[PDB]
Amino acid sequence: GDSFTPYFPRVLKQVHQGLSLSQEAVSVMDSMIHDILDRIATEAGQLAHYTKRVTITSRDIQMAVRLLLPGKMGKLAEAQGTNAALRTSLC
Amino acid sequence: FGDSFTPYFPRVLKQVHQGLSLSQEAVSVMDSMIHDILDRIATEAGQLAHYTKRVTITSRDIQMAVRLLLPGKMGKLAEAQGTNAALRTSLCAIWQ
Amino acid sequence: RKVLRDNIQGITKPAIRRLARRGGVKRISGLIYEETRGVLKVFLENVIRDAVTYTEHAKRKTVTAMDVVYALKRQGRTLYGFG
Amino acid sequence: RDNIQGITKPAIRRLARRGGVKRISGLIYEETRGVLKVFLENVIRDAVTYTEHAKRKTVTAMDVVYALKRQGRTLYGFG
Amino acid sequence: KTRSSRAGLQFPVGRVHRLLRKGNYSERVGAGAPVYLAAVLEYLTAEILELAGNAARDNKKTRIIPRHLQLAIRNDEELNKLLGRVTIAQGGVLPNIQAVLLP
Amino acid sequence: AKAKTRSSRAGLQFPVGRVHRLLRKGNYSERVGAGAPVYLAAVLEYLTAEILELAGNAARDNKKTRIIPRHLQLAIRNDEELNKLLGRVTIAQGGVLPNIQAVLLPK
Amino acid sequence: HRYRPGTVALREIRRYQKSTELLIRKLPFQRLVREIAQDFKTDLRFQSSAVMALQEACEAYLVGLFEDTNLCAIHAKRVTIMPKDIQLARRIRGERA
Amino acid sequence: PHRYRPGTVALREIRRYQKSTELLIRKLPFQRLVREIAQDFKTDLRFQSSAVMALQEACEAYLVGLFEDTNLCAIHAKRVTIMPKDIQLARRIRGER
DNA sequence: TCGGATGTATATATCTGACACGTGCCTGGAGACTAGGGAGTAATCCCCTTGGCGGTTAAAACGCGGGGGACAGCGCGTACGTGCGTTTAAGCGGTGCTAGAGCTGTCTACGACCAATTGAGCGGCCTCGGCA
DNA sequence: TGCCGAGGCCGCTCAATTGGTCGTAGACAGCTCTAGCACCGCTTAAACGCACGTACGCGCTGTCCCCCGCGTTTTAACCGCCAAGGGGATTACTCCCTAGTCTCCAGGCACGTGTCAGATATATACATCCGA
Repeated sequence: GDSFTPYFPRVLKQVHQGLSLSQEAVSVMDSMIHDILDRIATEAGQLAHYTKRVTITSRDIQMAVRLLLPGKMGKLAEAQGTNAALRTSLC
Repeated sequence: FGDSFTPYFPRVLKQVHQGLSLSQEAVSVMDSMIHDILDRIATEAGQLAHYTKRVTITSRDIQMAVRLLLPGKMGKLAEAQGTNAALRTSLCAIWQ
Repeated sequence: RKVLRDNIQGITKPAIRRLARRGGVKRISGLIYEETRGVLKVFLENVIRDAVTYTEHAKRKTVTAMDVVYALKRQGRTLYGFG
Repeated sequence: RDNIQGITKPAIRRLARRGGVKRISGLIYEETRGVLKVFLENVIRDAVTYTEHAKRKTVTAMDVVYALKRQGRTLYGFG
Repeated sequence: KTRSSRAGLQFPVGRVHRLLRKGNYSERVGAGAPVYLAAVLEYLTAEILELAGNAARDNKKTRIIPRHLQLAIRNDEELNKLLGRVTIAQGGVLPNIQAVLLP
Repeated sequence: AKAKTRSSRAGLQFPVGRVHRLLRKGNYSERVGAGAPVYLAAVLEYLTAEILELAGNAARDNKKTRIIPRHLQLAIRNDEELNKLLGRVTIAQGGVLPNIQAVLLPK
Repeated sequence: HRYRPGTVALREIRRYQKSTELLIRKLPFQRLVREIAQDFKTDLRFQSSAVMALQEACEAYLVGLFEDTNLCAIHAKRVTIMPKDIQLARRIRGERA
Repeated sequence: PHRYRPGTVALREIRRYQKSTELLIRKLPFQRLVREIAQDFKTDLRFQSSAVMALQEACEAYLVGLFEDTNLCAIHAKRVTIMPKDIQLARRIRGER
């Protein structure tokens, strides 16, 4: 199947370069990423349904993640997402 | 308007009671609750069909989701209701 | 414009007492009041935060009953009688 | 049958120790056995329902995680 | 003849069919699935309305109000486990006192 | 052509195409937007970086250089926001936070 | 006259366990909602139905927490709820870690 | 003739079993229990070893959570010995009875 | 009790085993195009909601006594931690079968889309007996 | 004892129903080989009993203090009514977005490839706890 397991070492190396994941830490991390992605996705979905729209846009994900997370980490996630959005917009 | 069950909540009392009648307030509550139960059982049936890798949400999916939501006592009763309803639909065709 | 200050006192002592009676408790310590006010405050904080986010997503300057009922439904405490 | 007694006294004693308790009452053993049997019954019912729907005879870990997640308490490390 | 009438039921199977096809619970819906769903919904309505009508008529009143629905829900373990986190408007109380409270 | 990747354009490390396929597969709606998978990949990578940094601290301080689920639950329980998000999760191989009620301590 | 403490207390428990009208004054609760709201987004607006729903939900949450903390205080062999009881009942429910 | 003071060994095993992470219930008894409790729901079933391991982990986590909760409970009543009433109170507040 | 006994984190040599690394590849990801509709934008209109003002009155505040209950102390008898000896069955590692998970195919009914029809419950009336 | 909710009436229009098409989801058959199951015996880690001391759960008792209930006084909630204009909800229309298709190509994958940090076991000194 398709998952995020070959990526956790990459992202880890940029924060704690002198470390390494186990063979199951990657598995639990992958399951966690999967289910929180599913949570955010279904939130954005049943959010866009309320406004009678049928699609899911970046604004929907933004509203969903701000509605799903409290202040600090929420706003930091918003900042990261907006930075990525404008970065893609550049190219 | 709304396309909901409210035109049918009174007409089932005659099968469960005789003189009682619904208040204009309580009927909306019952309707919202029925919509909520409908959604809660449909999402479970859909999740089950997805787990079994199927994409069609058929009768058996609902038949299993209802026992997944409702435990034994009311679950099996509702199951039997659905089964005999399916039987009555099958035996009622163009040939009648 | 519409500046506001100190509405937490709106939940008065006898109101809390009547709520507790409805809950079914005989005696009440004096220190219960302000802390249950704070509890109500944080509960309303979370609920109306979800509600106002729902509103902002819809590009609506006003809050509707559907907004708060969706917020409470997400909070794990659903509600009826409003849509 | 008596298979519930497989969860022995020192087992749940160590369990409660990890929970962070110092003293245990004798009846705690039976009470915990009962509540554990209830929790099993529920989760096993949901898992076996999942399997029965999948038209299988074994019980995959995946359907167990599905049952736990649907029950309210999710579980990681098993996909 | 209509499927709802063909089923010998009281709910319009067309309504639940449109709901499912609009609820995006799946890409396609089954043939008998809406019939079965209407059946289970009608049975649940019948049960809850029996309970509410009893909890209202015993109160010597002929108008079912959300208070009676609350009485019906909070007095059935199955419905409770199904609808525990429900807070009905104009309801939400069960008459009971603990033992140590009375003199 | 020119063979440029959307994830590369976003300067991220998560596969935006993969999360796009996940979105379209989970049928969360009928259609997904252009920037929606990009935003989702961004927020997911931020969450991953944060939790992995916390676990790396909670492991390296423990004189070990190999992250195991024990350290993951350390990092989760040792944060209020992560708790509020993942407090309803039981990580495999457990490892409940070590705490003792002060009243139980001796004189 | 002066009733023995306890007699009148039981009356307002069995009475309010039948009626369901709101126990919090409308205007103060509505003003409090406006207050706690304006911090998130300025000069909002509320449908009367919406604030009524807020009041209903908060009343339900409070009565639930109060019967739970009453159970708590009973378990301590007391009949007077105390802040520790509220804190314990909230911690067990899981909203204060 | 040395002997530890009563209680200290409990503290030490608390520290140990909280620092460690491995399971605490013997595998085969728990597996036999899952078997005997499943066969009545549907006869002649099979279980992937990973599935029964998942059952084990979930049950350990649930029990340890309920135990720390009931410990808070029993503490709230000035006691240090958890009693069944504490379990019933914890389960009722958590809302499953 | 301070010192002695005991459980514990600390230092050091092992191998081995999960992990960093270069090699084809291929399949999914990216590019570009098109065709079609979801919704973004814009008038608009009228619903309601926010502001305010007067009474009026149920409800909240304040105070005061006083009694019930929270709480400290104690004692006492019981139930449980501690430790040592004893039984047992868990867990260890092989070992062999096989039922069933899982993968492939393929043929078929089955379910979405659509053109055409209609009567069923929906709009608005007329009128009667019970809920308040 | 009063008037509004609902039984009974009648005309409509659009959602349910029929008939039909056709692409495809999957039901079914078949084959493979994986992991679960039952069992075999061996070691010993751990559960089990028992005795014993003792920490504390509980019950009682006394005290002291602090909620309740009541009466009086204040107050602002509420209810009616009147403005009013802000924006919630609506329809119309365009366009700009996505789905889908085809082509093309490199990131991840599976492979083999070394390779050094990580768990093991023994000895060291320390933290801790409990006895004068």
